[PDB]
Amino acid sequence: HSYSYEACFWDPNDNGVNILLGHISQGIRSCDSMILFFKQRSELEKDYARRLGAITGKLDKDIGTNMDYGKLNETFNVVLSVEKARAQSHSKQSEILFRQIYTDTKAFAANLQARYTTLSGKIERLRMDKFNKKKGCEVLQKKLQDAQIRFRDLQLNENNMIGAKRVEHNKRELLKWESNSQEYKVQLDVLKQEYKASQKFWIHEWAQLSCELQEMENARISFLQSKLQQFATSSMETYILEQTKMDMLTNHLNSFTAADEISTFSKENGTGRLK
Amino acid sequence: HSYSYEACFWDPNDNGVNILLGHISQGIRSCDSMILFFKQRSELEKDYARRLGAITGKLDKDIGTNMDYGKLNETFNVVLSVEKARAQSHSKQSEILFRQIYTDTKAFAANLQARYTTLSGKIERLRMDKFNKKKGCEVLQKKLQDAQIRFRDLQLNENNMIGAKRVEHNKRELLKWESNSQEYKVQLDVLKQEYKASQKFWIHEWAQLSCELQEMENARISFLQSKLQQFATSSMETYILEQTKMDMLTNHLNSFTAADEISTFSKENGTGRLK
Repeated sequence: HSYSYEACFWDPNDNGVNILLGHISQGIRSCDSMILFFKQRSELEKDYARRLGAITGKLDKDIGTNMDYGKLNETFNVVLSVEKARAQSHSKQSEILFRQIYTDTKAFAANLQARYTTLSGKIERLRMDKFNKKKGCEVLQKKLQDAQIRFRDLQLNENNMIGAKRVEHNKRELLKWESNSQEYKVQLDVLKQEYKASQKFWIHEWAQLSCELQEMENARISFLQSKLQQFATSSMETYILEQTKMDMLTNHLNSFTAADEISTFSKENGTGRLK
Repeated sequence: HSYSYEACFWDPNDNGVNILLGHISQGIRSCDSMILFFKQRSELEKDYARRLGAITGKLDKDIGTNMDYGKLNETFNVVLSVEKARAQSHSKQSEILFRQIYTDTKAFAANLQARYTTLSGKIERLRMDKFNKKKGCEVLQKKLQDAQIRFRDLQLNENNMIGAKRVEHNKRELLKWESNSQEYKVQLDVLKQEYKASQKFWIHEWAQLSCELQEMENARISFLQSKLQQFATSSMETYILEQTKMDMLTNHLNSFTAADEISTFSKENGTGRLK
């Protein structure tokens, strides 16, 4: 039941190993998708703020040069102030993007990669120890069977020996391969136990290293998860601000009528009535 | 009391005329402040949308190339869809700016200028008629006084004439300048009445043309007033949309945990447990 990395990936050919190593590795490269996005998005907002500022710059000089009257002039300045507020807001948003979320995400991704590289090396080294030791057993099992066969051949041959030199030579070969069979058997028993020990050590280790992997991915998901809200919050703050500023502009466009402008202007600059 | 253009600008030197003509004229050039702003702002949003689209383009290819798993992959696509929605929203905002408010404001400003030019010509032509006629009166008043003086001189001279040719010559001059004095007096009386008529016509006309001016400015204020809400509304629609999209992103970032991703992945791709 209960599902995790250390619980569900036990295969007799270490399949679950490469599946997990593959998954964590592809997840690391997958960060480059957001890392690049954060960067380009950051660079975009900077240019937007800078170019908007340049636009409000020409607007400021134009308001001063081309003077205007009363409320319609005070409304031209609200537009001016509203827009430079957005500019500053996008500019501030740009800086948050480049350093707090882009830089910290790129840096964190490089660190995941470093840990992953170390882990994979430790993994490969360990399961090779099972491989080499298993190959070693089979190799010696061949040698043991060979030696046992050459021994049985020599003792079956013992009766066909004629000379004293021929007899002695065969008796020597007999004990030589009696010795070989005995030593190979012992060399095989010990190498067998070394292998079962190595099998036991892998189980001990993989129980731990799969947890290290599960901690890696968990730290990867959660970090990206938090960084994306920090993204969605920083952006949110701008949009909520931009709404408030357009509320201002709306609120004052509705605060006066053209009839008011004519009334007041005539009050200030009238040159006398007619009688 | 009650204050307007046709009520409060009656001066005996037509001062209020040039004040109003100056005000309307400067208000026309003042439109160029917003006309240029609308244009540059429009051009800005187009580049923002186009460059954002290019950014979401690289994000799309990266998501597909660098594949990712479960919720963190479905969250990468929400970011992708949210951002291309903003792009379309800024793009639509850009088009509204260039044609419905920039184009219609520039066109309207050019038409105000055309009407103003015609009005000013009609004004100048009329008050010159008062000037020329007034100058004409003073000119002839000089001629009348001159003729009257030369007549009185000649009749005072009548007794100093010796010869018959000298007497006759002076009697001729007497009647010639008697005639001149009489005609000049009549020519002056009629030109006086032409002037008082022209004074009356100006009052009749200026009562109307000051209203034409007051209608011009009123149409100028109101048009810019409505165009600035259309501005503040089109922009508002974007900011309100952008907020809703970041709500989406927030709502789904909080819909899952990293523990969920590990649980499900192990369910789908587990290679067996340990016994």
